[PDB]
Amino acid sequence: MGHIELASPTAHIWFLKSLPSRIGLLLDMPLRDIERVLYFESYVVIEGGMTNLERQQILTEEQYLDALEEFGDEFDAKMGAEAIQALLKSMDLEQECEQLREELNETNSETKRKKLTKRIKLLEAFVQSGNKPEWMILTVLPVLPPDLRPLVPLDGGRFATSDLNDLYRRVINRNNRLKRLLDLAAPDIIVRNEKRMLQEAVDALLDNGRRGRAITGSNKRPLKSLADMIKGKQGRFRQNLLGKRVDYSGR
Amino acid sequence: NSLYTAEGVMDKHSLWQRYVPLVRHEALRLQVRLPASVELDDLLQAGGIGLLNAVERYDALQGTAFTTYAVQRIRGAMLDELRSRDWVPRSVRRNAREVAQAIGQLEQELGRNATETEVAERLGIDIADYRQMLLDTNNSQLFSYDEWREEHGDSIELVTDDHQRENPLQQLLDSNLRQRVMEAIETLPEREKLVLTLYYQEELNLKEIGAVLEVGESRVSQLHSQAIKRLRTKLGKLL
Amino acid sequence: SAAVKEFFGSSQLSQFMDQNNPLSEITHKRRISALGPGGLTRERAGFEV
Amino acid sequence: HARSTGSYSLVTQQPLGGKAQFGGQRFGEMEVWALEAYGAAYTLQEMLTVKSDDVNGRTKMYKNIVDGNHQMEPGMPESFNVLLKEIRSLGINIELEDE
Amino acid sequence: REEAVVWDILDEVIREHPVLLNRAPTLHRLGIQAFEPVLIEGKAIQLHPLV
Amino acid sequence: RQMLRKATIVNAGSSDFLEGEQVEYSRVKIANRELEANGKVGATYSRDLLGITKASLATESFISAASFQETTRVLTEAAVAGKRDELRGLKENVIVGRLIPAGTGYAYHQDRMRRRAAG
Amino acid sequence: EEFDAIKIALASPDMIRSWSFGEVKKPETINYRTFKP
Amino acid sequence: QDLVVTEDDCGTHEGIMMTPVIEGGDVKEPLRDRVLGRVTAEDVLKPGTADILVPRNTLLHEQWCDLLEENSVDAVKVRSVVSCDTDFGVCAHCYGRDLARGHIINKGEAIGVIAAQSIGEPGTQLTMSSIQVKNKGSIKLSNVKSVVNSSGKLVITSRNTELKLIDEFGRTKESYKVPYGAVLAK
DNA sequence: CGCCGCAAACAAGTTGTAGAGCTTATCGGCAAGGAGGAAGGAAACTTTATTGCT
DNA sequence: AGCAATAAAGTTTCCTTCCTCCTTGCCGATAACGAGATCAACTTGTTTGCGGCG
Ligand SMILES: [Zn+2]
Repeated sequence: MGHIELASPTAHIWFLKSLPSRIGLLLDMPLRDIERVLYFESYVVIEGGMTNLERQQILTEEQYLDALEEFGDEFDAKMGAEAIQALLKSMDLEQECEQLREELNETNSETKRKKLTKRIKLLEAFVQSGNKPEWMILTVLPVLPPDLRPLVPLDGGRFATSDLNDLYRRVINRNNRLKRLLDLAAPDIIVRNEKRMLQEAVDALLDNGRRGRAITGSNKRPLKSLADMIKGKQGRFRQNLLGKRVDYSGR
Repeated sequence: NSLYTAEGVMDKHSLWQRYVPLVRHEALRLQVRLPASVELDDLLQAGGIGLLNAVERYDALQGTAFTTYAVQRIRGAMLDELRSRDWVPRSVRRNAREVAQAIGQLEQELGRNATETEVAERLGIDIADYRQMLLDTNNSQLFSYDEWREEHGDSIELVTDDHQRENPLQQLLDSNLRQRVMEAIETLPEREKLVLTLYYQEELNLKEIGAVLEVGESRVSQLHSQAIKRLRTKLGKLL
Repeated sequence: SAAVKEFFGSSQLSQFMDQNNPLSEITHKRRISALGPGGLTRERAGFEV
Repeated sequence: HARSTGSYSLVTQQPLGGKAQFGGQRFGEMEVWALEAYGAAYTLQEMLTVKSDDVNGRTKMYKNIVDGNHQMEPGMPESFNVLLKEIRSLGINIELEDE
Repeated sequence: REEAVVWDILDEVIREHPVLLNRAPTLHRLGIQAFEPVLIEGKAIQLHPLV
Repeated sequence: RQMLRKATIVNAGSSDFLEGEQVEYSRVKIANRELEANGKVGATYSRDLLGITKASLATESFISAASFQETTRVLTEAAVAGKRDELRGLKENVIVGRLIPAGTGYAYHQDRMRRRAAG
Repeated sequence: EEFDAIKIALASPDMIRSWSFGEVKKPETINYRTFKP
Repeated sequence: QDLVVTEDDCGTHEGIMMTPVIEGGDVKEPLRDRVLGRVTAEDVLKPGTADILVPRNTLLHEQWCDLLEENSVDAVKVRSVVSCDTDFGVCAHCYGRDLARGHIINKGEAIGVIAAQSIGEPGTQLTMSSIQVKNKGSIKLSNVKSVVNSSGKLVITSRNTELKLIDEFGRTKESYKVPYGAVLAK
């Protein structure tokens, strides 16, 4: 394989849209807030220089302005993956573990006890795996070899291809656009749109019609992602790997 | 964004901002075509950037409208993006547009179809030119996993063939013939033995040896002929 | 012409005919379905129909 | 139809199906389950390695048979590592612990 | 060229040379069995009735 | 007895208080800890039952779990946790295509097991 | 070829670096005629 | 997928009793049939008491089913599947016999394989007032709280109880449960 | 606490049965270039054939 | 038979070389029309989890 460097980070979806997140499930934040961040709807507190305001505190870009014009300097609040990145980066595990195990003892009512356990073992996982929540981001990704998404010609010179390629292309175009734009320091709104379209291209590569509605060709049929190399009957398991075509055989 | 000047930034941006609706409504009929036509957001991003470029270099002493200066660059960015995705040449598509116009024009002139000699006439360049062009233009790509029709019996990925295949015995007997070569030539002169060994075995240099001896490679010639005469003393199929 | 060519060539209804025996053809043209567009599907549809 | 040896797939290199294209027959999970009910390992080893994917395997076994040698050597299916390469594609450190 | 020796050596080999048989679908493990050949002049298999 | 391969915990001192867990490992720890290892720090147990379809999901190995149903979810929850399967089931060996842990190849498999024990 | 066990882990970026061999930069594959990369 | 025999005998402790499935009518599984090839939980005896015939375990072949059907036993325990204690596997003793073979299982076999396919194959086929004694015999009612009703006959004061017809020997002929305070003639 | 709504997600097996397209409609001139391209030819160089001498 | 000479013939290289073509980038001249939808899906369905949702 090979790779691509990205301009800016993005985030993964089997970590997110699936049943329990592990992303904000960790944080203690809901989904909906997090979409409104990363779809680029609402700012959110990074770290209030003033304890006037609060961490994890959501900011609509109208009420954000009140806080802004009041203080300006003494808060940090943004919208997007970088924000969540530095946020994940900030938190320590240890203290949260000890305090959860501590205050667990107080009122271990069942749903509450469940959720404490839930987080606590997430924490132990991040520790003992050696993993880093930092690494939940995506700023670099791999390029799968031609042999597995090929393009070959036909009798009359016509071609047949893998749609994967098509999805790689849009990604690259957008990223290159974004660099070209960034060289000019342009107004921010087109940047926002550029990264919306970025992450949308990204996860649609991973798994098309899950988060947002699917991309198709001209036929009105999907641009088949990865995951269905692995899934249903069609996947390697049930088609290719367990069940076998065979020579030295007949009927 | 901004400039060194600030009033020429806010006037700039306000103008920029005011004719985003311009971007839209000129774009809003550059629809049904290739699936980014469905997207429409690419168009908006493109339009904004082309706008900035026009903005950067408004020429004011001309007295043209700035929308009028702008529209050109707008379309330029649009068409650029469209050219970006396609990977076939341009004059190709010129000729395609030309046959389209011509064939429709003349089909209504006549009121019936398919008398290509007329195409040879009206587009009187040559027959072979379009005869090639139809290959060149009228044939587009397709995809690989389209199901095979009368429910999903198989795909196109199972009805495929290859010409560059592996085959086990040709290399087998080629190596056999390699040791037969050394078997044949081992009774023959020392350099030519090594010439043909080391050129044919490890895929090295031929006249490198002609340079070593410095005899002009004529003795090479007759001896090579003799090695052939020596290998034409046995039998082998795979012909 | 494109559409016309299409479903005369693309529809799930338009088929080759069965040239094996007279019965085959005359019946195969007297054959009824509720499938295709504006119709139904095997796995979804059940027993009641 | 019968078939000894011939064409193959390309992305995965195991054989095809169809008398028209000199087809190999399919070997389902059900046939595996039955075999396990008996418990005859080497059968499956062969069935999955040499007659399906292991190209080195098919070659050297053909070699051994024509030499009169009715013996075996295994490898690893290509089709396995493909999945691995899909997995890493999805942004994952799949890997393996050497012995 | 299909010489008579071909058939002689065929007879030579296939004795004691068993094979594997399969009907579809494989429900229980007897859906397949292990038989011994007897060559015949046709293009259709004969089968011992009881199975 | 394969429907029943889990029990929830009563007491604590070894591990978490009520974390869902193998009955079998519970027996192990108490067949190791509640012995002269110690009178008791380990814990007692309720006993659990589980319908099959998720019992299969709820397993050590991720692979067989990953084979047939909701493989993605499996894969996430495993991969977060730095998990590792040990090639002891059948499917585990057929996929990789190694010899079976049983039947004919039982003997070479136990040989390979003592090799794992013997380096 | 012989190996003991499986293990899954997270894809750190520098692992992408070590695994890769070079950086791709543009959307095309080939020429439209010279059936070449 | 996982299951096999690991070990020859687990030496493990007891398991479950089998008593027949005669309910409603006559026998519907001989105690013989159930026993056949099981392994005893324990040393076991005869109605004339104190006659051991397993030292906690044997192949319970038709010699024994006969030997024992001579007599009138009606209940025996076995080192069940469920009670085997082997970590990651089982013993062969607990399982008993291979039916298809006819003898003690040698170690190394898969089991639930056989189970699943064996139960799945037929399943294709397989979707497709008063209480009145018929014949004589002893009557047996257990775990009863009851009373001589005003009439003089018996009526149940605990829902536990169920009527039996036990034969003159002592094995059950029939069993039919009787409601709380139901009116009896005996 | 116990609804309620909402969303997810599996749906026998192996044969075969024949063939695939497009709603499309996508400046336009200039320049400079850089590659290609073909010409017919020069020219190492190589290769054959026909008479001389050990 | 082994060894060379003269003459001839065919080259492969190969390199330029100047015709011609072809493709990559840019910038331009009248004025204004409208926020998409557009041709689809037919609602499988029972079980199970989780967020509300009181
Ligand atoms: Zn046991």
